[PDB]
Amino acid sequence: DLPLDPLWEFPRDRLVLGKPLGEGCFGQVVRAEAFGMDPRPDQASTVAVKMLKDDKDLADLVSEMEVMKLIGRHKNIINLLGVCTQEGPLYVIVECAAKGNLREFLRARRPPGPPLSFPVLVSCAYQVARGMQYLESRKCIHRDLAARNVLVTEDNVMKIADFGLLPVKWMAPEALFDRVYTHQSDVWSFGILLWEIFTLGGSPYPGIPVEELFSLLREGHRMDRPPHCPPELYGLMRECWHAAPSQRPTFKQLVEALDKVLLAVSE
Amino acid sequence: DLPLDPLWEFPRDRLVLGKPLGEGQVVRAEAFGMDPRPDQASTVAVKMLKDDKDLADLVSEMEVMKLIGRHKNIINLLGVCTQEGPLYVIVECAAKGNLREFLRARRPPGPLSFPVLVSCAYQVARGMQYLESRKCIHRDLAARNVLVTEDNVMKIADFGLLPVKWMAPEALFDRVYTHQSDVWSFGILLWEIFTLGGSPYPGIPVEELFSLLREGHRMDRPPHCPPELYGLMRECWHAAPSQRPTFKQLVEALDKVLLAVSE
Ligand SMILES: COCCNc1cc(NC(=O)c2cn(C(C)C)c3cc(CN4CCN(C)CC4)c(C=O)nc23)ncc1C#N
Ligand SMILES: COCCNc1cc(NC(=O)c2cn(C(C)C)c3cc(CN4CCN(C)CC4)c(C=O)nc23)ncc1C#N
Repeated sequence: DLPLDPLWEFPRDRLVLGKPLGEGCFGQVVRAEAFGMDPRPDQASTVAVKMLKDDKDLADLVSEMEVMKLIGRHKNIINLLGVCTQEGPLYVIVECAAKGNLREFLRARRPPGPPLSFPVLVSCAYQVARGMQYLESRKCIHRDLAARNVLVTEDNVMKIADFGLLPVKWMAPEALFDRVYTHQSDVWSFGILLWEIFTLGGSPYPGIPVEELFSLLREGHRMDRPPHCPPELYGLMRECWHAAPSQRPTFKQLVEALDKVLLAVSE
Repeated sequence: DLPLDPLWEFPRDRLVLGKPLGEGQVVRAEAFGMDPRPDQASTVAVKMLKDDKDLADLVSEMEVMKLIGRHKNIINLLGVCTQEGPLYVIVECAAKGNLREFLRARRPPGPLSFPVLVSCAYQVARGMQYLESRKCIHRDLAARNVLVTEDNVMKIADFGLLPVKWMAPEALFDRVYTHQSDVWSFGILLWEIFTLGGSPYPGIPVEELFSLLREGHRMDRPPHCPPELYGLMRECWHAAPSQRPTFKQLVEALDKVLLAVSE
């Protein structure tokens, strides 16, 4: 069916699929283990596999596979590991995020109230910012950055997912109204994701109905500072929520700002 | 006699000298209106002369500090007094002294957690990266020349201006100092940090050091020090300067260690 890429092709006989994890619009993601991912070739590793689930969905999955090859590897994204393209159905082997998405990770570790110490939360934000800075340098615009689309590994490593491819509460105004997506639009979404982190997985714009959101954004109103959130991190959210994209900080400035915070708490 | 710089001149009537800290000389002091509330007082330090060409040196250092500019992890200039009488050079206060005595005083008898130590190393590396970008070679980087503030902020001192255990070979044998020479010194400073202020090359006479380094031998991994940080020290101690990492690569590497801990 598909061409054989010597840089990525993986032996079908060395990949055994496990239990599915969730159904995605552009396919399906299942657990699996791979024999020989590290070329010891006898040592096994836990991976995830994107595949189809019974069209043009094949073209989209192939498109995502090729984008991942092109974008390259980074610590804070879901990296491609191997592909099976010849002996039947298309498999796209990617890294495993044992702890699921960042949102359910945060909600499940909420104290009974009113593990998730402040440095861990700053670390989460800083890692996503590093990942987004790398994706930007690879000319990648995510268009759907949110805590649900950030995954967590066994070692609390944040990994951005679905970067190689309605949720209006995360969208910048130019994306809400003009349907245009820039890196600065992602920055607005990063501000929302910041708020998600320092609410331990809260729903954005709480209480306010979805219809009032657009007018209240147009009238200069933004979300309030979450409880126990330092003003410096809320200042960062507010900068991400500036109306003009050129006034929002770049992901590079976000990396630096969040690194000063991480260093301030580690001192 | 000294030129009047509107960007830096500070009124004497707002600077009261306190108790000295070490011998030109450096004394504690209090400054009123260092931040333009003008009534608020701040704890500062003042470089001055003792009792010469030492005046020319102190003036030279003052002007170099002006050129290099401000950074979080260096001892920043705050103001100068040059008109009415003796030259004063007002700099930031490092309330906890130098990094070496800071580490030795907090040794357990057998606060200095691993994140704090990595934070110290990372901060010095950021400061050295800035100094390098300002065309500044320190030539005497060591824990004794890193100072600590109330808030545990590392600040490189004496950057605008015999200790062979910190010197790179090209500085030992050719009297040549580059940024990569400082990188070698940073490796020694790393070792100092993760020994909580230990003396380099312990149990070895100074005479044997030069042949030891020529024979490819280096200090051993300090106790409890992770292999990743010792790998960084050893890279800083590569004979060829181009094989040593740059201060930028050191910032990245130490940031990944700081992040791996904080997760
Ligand atoms: C529909 O999927 C949406 C997000 N997509 C993606 C999802 C994901 N994985 C998860 O979310 C996972 C959620 N869990 C549990 C909390 C049920 C997982 C468990 C495993 C495998 N383990 C881990 C630890 N064990 C002790 C046993 C088995 C894996 C695979 O390594 N992945 C997940 N990995 C990569 C991508 C990608 N790309
Ligand atoms: C030339 O560099 C070698 C040493 N020079 C430099 C020395 C230094 N200061 C110290 O080492 C200080 C060591 N201590 C004590 C441990 C005795 C200090 C105390 C103060 C003032 N305080 C602070 C807190 N208090 C409760 C009371 C008074 C200051 C002033 O800021 N500096 C030091 N600050 C900047 C430079 C500089 N430059």
